[PDB]
Amino acid sequence: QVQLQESGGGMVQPGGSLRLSCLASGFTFSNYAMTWVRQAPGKGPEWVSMVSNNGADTTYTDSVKGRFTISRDNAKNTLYLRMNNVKPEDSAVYYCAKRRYGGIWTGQPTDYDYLGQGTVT
Amino acid sequence: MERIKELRDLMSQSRTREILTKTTVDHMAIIKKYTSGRQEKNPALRMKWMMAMKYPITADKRIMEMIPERNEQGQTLWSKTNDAGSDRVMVSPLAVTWWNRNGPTTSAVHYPKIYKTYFEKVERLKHGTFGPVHFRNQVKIRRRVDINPGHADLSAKEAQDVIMEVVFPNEVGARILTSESQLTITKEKKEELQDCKISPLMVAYMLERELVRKTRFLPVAGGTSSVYIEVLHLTQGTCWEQMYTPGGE
Amino acid sequence: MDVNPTLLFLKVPAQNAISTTFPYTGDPPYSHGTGTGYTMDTVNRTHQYSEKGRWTTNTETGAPQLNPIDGPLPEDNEPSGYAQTDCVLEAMAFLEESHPGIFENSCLETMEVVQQTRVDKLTQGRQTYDWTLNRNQPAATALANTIEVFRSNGLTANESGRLIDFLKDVMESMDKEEMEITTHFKKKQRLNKRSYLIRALTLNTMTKDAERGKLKRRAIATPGMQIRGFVYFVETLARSICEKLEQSGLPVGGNEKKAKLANVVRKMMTNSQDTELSFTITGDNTKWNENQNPRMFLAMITYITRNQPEWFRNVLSIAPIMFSNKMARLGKGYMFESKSMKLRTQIPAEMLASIDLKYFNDSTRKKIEKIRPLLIDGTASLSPGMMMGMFNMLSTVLGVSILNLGQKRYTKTTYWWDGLQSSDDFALIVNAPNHEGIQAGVDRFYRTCKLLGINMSKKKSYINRTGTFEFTSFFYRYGFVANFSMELPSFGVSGINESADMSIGVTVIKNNMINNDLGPATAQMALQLFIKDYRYTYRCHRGDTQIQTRRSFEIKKLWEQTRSKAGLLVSDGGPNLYNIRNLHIPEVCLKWELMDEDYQGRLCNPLNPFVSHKEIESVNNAVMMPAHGPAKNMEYDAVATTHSWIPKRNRSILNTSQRGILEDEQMYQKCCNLFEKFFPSSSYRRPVGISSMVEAMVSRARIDARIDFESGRIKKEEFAEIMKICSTIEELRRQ
Amino acid sequence: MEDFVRQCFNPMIVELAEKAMKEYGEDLKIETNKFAAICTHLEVCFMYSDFHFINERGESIIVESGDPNALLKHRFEIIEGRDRTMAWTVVNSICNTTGAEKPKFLPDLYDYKENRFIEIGVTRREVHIYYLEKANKIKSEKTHIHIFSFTGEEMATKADYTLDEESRARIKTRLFTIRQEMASRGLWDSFRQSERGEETIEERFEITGTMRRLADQSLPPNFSSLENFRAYVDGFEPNGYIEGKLSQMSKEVNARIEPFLKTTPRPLRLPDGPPCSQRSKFLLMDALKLSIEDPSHEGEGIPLYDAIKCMRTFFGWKEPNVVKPHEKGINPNYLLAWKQVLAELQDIENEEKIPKTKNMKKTSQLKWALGENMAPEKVDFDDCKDVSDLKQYDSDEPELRSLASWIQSEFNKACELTDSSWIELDEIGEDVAPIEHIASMRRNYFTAEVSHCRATEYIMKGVYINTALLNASCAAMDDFQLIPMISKCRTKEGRRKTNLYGFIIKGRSHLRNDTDVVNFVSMEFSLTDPRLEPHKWEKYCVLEIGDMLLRSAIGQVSRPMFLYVRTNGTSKIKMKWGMEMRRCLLQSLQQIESMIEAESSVKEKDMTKEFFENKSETWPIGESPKGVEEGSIGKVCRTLLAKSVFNSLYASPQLEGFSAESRKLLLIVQALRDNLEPGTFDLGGLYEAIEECLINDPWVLLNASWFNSFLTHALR
RNA sequence: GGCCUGCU
RNA sequence: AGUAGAAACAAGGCC
Repeated sequence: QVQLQESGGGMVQPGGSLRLSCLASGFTFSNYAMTWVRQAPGKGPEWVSMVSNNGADTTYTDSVKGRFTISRDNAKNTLYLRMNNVKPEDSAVYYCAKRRYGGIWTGQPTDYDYLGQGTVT
Repeated sequence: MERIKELRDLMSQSRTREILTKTTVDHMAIIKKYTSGRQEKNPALRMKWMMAMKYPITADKRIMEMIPERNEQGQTLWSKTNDAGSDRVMVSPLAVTWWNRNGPTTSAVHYPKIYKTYFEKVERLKHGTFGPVHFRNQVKIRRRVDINPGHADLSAKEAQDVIMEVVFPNEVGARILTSESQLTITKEKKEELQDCKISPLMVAYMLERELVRKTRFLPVAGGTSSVYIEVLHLTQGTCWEQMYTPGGE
Repeated sequence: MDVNPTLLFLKVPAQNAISTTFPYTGDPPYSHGTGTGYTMDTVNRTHQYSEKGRWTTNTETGAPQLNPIDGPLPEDNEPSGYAQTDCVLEAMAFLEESHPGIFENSCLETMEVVQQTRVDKLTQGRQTYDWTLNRNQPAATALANTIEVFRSNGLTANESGRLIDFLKDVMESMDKEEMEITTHFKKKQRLNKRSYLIRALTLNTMTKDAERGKLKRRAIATPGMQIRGFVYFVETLARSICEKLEQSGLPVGGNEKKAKLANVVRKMMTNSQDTELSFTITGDNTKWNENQNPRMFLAMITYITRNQPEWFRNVLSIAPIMFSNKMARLGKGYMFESKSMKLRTQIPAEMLASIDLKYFNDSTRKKIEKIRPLLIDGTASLSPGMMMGMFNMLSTVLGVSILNLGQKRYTKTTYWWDGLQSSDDFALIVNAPNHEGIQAGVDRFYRTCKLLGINMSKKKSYINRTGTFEFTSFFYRYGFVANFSMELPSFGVSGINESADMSIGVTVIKNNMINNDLGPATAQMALQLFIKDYRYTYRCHRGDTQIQTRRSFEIKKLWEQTRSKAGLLVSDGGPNLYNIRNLHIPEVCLKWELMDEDYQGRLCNPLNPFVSHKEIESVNNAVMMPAHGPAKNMEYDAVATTHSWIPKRNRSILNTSQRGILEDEQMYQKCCNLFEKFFPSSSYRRPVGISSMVEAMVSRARIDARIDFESGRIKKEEFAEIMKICSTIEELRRQ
Repeated sequence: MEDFVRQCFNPMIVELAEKAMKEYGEDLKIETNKFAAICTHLEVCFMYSDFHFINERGESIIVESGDPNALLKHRFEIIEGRDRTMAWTVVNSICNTTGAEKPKFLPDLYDYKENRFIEIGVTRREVHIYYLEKANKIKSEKTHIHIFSFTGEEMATKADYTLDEESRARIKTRLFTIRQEMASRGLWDSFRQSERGEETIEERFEITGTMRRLADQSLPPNFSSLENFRAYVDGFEPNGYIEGKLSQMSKEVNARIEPFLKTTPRPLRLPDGPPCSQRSKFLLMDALKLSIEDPSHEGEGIPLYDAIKCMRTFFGWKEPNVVKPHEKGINPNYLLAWKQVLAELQDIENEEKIPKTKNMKKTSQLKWALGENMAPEKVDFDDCKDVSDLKQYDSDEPELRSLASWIQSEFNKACELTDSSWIELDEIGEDVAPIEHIASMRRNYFTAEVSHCRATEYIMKGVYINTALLNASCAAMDDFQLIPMISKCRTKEGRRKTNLYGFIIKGRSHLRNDTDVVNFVSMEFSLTDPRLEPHKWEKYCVLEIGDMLLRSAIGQVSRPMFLYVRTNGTSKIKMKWGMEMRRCLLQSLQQIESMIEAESSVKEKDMTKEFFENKSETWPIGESPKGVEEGSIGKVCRTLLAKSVFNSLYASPQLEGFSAESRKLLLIVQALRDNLEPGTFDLGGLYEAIEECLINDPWVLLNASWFNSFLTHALR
């Protein structure tokens, strides 16, 4: 059924680079949209980014524009995420996700089916 | 009241009085097209050149009393200097976007009823069902086909009288439409658009487009139906065929 | 290793990759200064291709004219305009015999059209040479000025509202001793008979720009308004004739041209048995227009209009009669520079008759010396031949007659030929049992062409076996192959307005996908690039970006105000939902269900001060001059939104002595708007009648006040006020 | 008879009847009794309608003279006395407001009480026949009809008479006044029967006067009049006249076919002269990039601050000095301009917020460099005629120049891959159809192939530079403006980056015509020493501005770093066409997609993936001294993209002419290679037509050399 | 120095 | 100088 793993998590100094990764199985990966939500310590989760089934329509949060890039590869069933010039408060646990609709805009952006094994500080 | 009043004001001044007196009705068109403005030879070059100016578009004088002369930071939205050969004033493109964020609002529920052709296209496509793409050489042969899928089996002149009687019932003149199909079309499009206030000219133009049959010569392979020709770009290619069934069927 | 794209043709046939040989991604060549040199060169060239004719001096215009018709037969392969009257009459007779009833029918429909045509049809034309001001002006303006001058001189038959009556007045003007014109610097000037004759028989010459496919620039001509009605009638007859000829391809579009070419090649090759060989000639005609004598067109039309009412024959014959005596204005003039004194000067062309030749180079000096004898009142007589394809359709008729003259019934030999002719270009499929037969057939076709004043360009023509050829940038190789390089210039923002540009771009992508075999991925790339250029041109960026522009603030506040931001138009900084499946839908209707009702109402508000509609003709029609072709009009699907504004006008008239034209424009537009408010159908159907404005307006005021009281807002007080105000304007018009 | 209408009736009615006379286009001198009859009809219409008013009740108020008041309503409102268009206007308006039925013919009056029409007609004949006559003319009519006749009798259906009887006594008194006044005149020999319904006309278009004489001078040489020529044409019949002249015509008039064989075509001759120079508006192969590694997007950001930040990233500035002079200008002006640009850049760096656009001072340096006040003053010919030096503008064939090897290498390196992605495409509607998915996959493949290509970088450079230049020219027409050359890319690691090639100073740009020239001065950093190919930099001035240290295994190079400075110019058309350089991507990839589709029509399956990955099939895309070299489909993509980019960069009339006249010969050669027995009528003429387009443009000369190489490799 | 126009 | 190429730009006119 829904299977989602994480990778790349590790402590790092500020102003540095990092690349995360995910993985899927049990469904058509090239037919559903993904997101990334993060839960900060003692704060509810919020959305970070979204992406469509083409690799084309991307959006971002107001406070992280230009510093986060998102890109998927349907062939290997993964979902990368590159964050550069990381802010101090960005340290938190990051949670993969899977939308229901193929598009992104329709409906409100919130996680629906995933578990965030991956973290970062 | 007003109309005859600006008529009298025009006749007050000698030049306009002479223009109104000596000019006959037939010459109406000529003097209406009488202009010093040449038709542009390279529209793209100047559209890319004019949009870099301030006040590149034109709007009616009424804009000066609906939109403020400047926005929050002081960027000017319109100017009081009139166009070359018209009473309209040159205004900035922001006055457009401003009108779309704080301008007066109305009830656009009847635009779908007016622009019947485009909304019918949208409805037909929204409920369409695609199929597998088959790759094989397509023998595109050129044929004469009808593009308009809503033509009511009327020609240009044949439906022009219908359109006038629907929009301009008083200027019909001698003609009283005999064919009963035209009778029902007039009844329907009269009761449907009874108070629509978009414009008489645009209503007439869109009725002409919807009812009048139009035909063009195109390279087709299969299909040949009116609904299947509007999507001819999506269903037929050089070496691929995309099975499609519009929402109508 | 050195990269060389041309070597790609060693594996891909030339026609399958011909798009690579079309450098239509750069700026096309433009002319910079005067076109007088080209005009003089064309006049001299036209006169020297017919040098062996006979000279005469017109008793009316006093200009020297050269008649080469029935002149000595050519003895060389150089271009020659010595057409033979009997040969062309025989060709037309054979054309009639092969297509019985063609001329009689075409004349019948032409007679119907001529006797029911109106004057306003002349307004539907591009720039025309107004003789009242001696300059090019819009067709409507020139027509209005000429009508005003005629009415001031006493020629008021055009008040009947009939084009035939306007032409009657035009001809009657030719027999007047003294006409009067107006000039601003207003001064009333008197024109004698000869001066007015030359002003009515003259043409204005300009230089053609944006012409791709040749190193040298050319000159083109624009006629006056007195001769355009006869030209309209003659071209109507020629179009009606050509529509009955399958060998013609001028009155049709491109796809019809391709279909007819395929049909003719299949007919010629398929009917040919194993013994007969087939060869295709991809022929271009050198100096097509310069070698077509108007007298021969007169002969063709008078043969066509045999056994017809004499008035029809006269009205159709007036046009070639005037072309045979046509004059050409030399042009803008010549600009000189003096580097020693560091100055520049601009001498008008009219001084070329008397100005000394010390300022001109050797080439221009000789051109002026050769053209001076033909200079009459600042314009050169150009009797020998047409200037620039004014009689396109009659030339196509002559070419089709030549093509049909080899139907194997007139050849009287084993060889035969057919093909397709479109003025200045042709494809000729010739079949014969042996190479000797093909050679004889092509030789006889060339010889017959030289007897009709038509020359074949040997340098731009070649013959191969049938199955591969070219015709008007259409390359046939066992089936037509798409090019897509001819339509590349049309992939940008058209330049009409925001909504119009969006719709035109998407529709052009769609059409080039349907016709020019544009690929799906290529179409998607074109859509992306067009959207990028559109946003960068109209300063309408996605709104979620930080691209500061003159319009990025209002767009951003509209973005933050809207809740369903997916419904915003690209013009207002919204996302683009277009794709290969959505190329046939207007943007407004594609985003209708996603727009917020507030933004939707603000956008499509009839009371918006930006939307302006003038006539039914200019509602959703955009004139895009295609590359390598004549000006064309396109229907584009668009919804009347606040983005349908019309752009600013030139505004340079304010610094010219012709400044009063703007006041007249404003007053005419005010009167027209008042009439439209009085007569709502003024735009959709142009009103007809013989009454004057104020009569109709006041009388309709009477009646409408009446009836709108019998049910409506009016009241007795207001109704009587309107009645007595109508009486007031009546007595005002009295005095 | 017309004397009667001169005498009795008032003006108003006589001119109303005269305009009604003009209405249907018949003349009054031939038959006037109709005029009198219908004017009497119109008179009875008035006299029946006027003097009859109504108030809020029914029961019309009848007053001999309308008193001043709002109570001037007319009982009967007239139909006739108007044009047909307005008569039908009133008919339709009454029908639409009164809800009544529309008659098919013209009524005469409308009334409120009975809410209907009146068709008044007073005929000479007695009423009791004319009434039912007009009644059977009108179909199923509810409009009441009422007619009088001269004897004095009245009649109507329903026995209905709609108003006062004293008015009708008025009518018949008027009637007998008419009658026993003609009695004094004496017209009844025709008055009863004078109109019978004649409608006929012949259209007359007569050639006469001067226009006839012109017709007599537009005939064949041996004709004297248009009458005689038309008679001859009508009497003409085909009797084998083309054959006679064909036999008599000289046999030297022929179209003999010259066979086209492998040994026939000769290589195109190239012009000889001084080597060809560089014409581009910016450096293509010798560009250098100063970067910041910022996260901003292409359009996002402010130019001046980005340029200053990029330039501060480089250390090693030296006092600039001349290395290679312009050879025709004043190099010290270029040096001073460079130092001025640096000084004013620092001046911006100091102040509060970097301006979005900066204007520079108009010093003599840039006054000369931008060509200011050099256009000769325009004067009148009558004041300058004795000046010996006064002559035409120099109008001759351009200078001849021979091809050089630098353009070949520039094109070679314009098709090479790079370490960056120079295209960031926009968004499209999410793909819904499988064909859309195929298109998207194809597009992604081509973008992966072409994004890392110097051609895309040149496209972006040209687009940005021309857009900025056009916008500045249209906005700051008068004052010189500074614009840093900026291009934003994305590294392999994914980090976005900005690049600053140099600066452009735009000058006065009062551009009226599409050909008017705006002059600017361009400065660009580079490392390529100009002492190795000087002939390529004829119009450039190159200084030494610093030293650069790029990490290399040979210690560290510490190369020199020069500044290419030149005066260039453009025009509105050139700017517009250079800002649409992205359609080169289209051209190229449309060609490649056409190849893919054509090959996939053979094998019934999409063939894109194996073409782009397996790379088994290859096309001839260049020649090495060993022989012809073939490359994968991606290399063909890049080569075609570079060809289109160079077409857009080095565009000129020479290119168009050569392209056309060489496509002709290419088609002929293809026909030869296809075994189609091609033939030509004058091949030397075609060769001369091709060779006249090759004058001095490096791009067209390179194309001609490529064509010669293709001919040499072909024809085997 | 002040003001006008940028296809007329 | 420069752009460009069979003639032009390198502002125009009006006070």
